[PDB]
Amino acid sequence: GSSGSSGHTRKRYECSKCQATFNLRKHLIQHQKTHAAKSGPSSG
Ligand SMILES: [Zn+2]
Repeated sequence: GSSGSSGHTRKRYECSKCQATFNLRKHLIQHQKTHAAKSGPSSG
C-alpha cells in the first residue's frame, strides 16, 4: 500500500532482560523494576 519503510518497531514492547513481551506500556515500566539487578559479581 505504497507504505514507507521509515518505521521499524513492533506493535508490542519487548524486554531486553528476560525476552518477555507486554501489551501495556506502563506494565513494562514497573516490570523493569525487578530488573534493577546492579552488577554484583562480588556477592557471596
Ligand atoms: Zn523482563
